[PDB]
Amino acid sequence: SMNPPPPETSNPNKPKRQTNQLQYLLRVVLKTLWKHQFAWPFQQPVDAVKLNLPDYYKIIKTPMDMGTIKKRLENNYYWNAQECIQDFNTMFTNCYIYNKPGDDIVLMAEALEKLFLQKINELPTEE
Ligand SMILES: CN1CCC(c2ccc(Nc3ncc(C(F)(F)F)c(Nc4ccc(Cl)c(NS(=O)(=O)C(C)(C)C)c4)n3)cc2F)CC1
Repeated sequence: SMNPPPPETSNPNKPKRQTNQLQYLLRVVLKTLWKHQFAWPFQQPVDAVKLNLPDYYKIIKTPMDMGTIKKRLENNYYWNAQECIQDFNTMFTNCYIYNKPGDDIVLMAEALEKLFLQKINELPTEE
């Protein structure tokens, strides 16, 4: 049971912007989560072949990971901050959907999400 192609990270015909909020999402939100001791399972698409999880992409239809988010931010892929915030939230929700409560991977996601929520609470107002 195979891996799908990764999420899109470049699209020239997609309208996009650089805003102070999106800069914050990269320089603060992404960075802070990326350096966390629990970040590594989330830093790239799940290789569900290597992990022997043949059902993974049969259940998780909208996968998202921080490697993809990082690329999108570095590529100025997004139109607004909420588009990027949705990607983070999809990543967390997918984790809680696929896994059992209390699993180590869920604890890792919860630690990242707690930080994510704190940084989003301090999202600067649009300039
Ligand atoms: C018996 N045995 C048990 C574990 C094993 C297993 C079970 C469930 C997942 N589910 C998952 N869900 C979401 C993600 C994420 F991408 F959102 F982060 C994700 N990533 C990811 C990446 C690398 C590793 Cl090595 C891991 N392993 S791990 O056990 O979870 C960890 C990090 C060492 C605690 C996880 N993995 C992955 C698995 F391997 C199956 C067979």
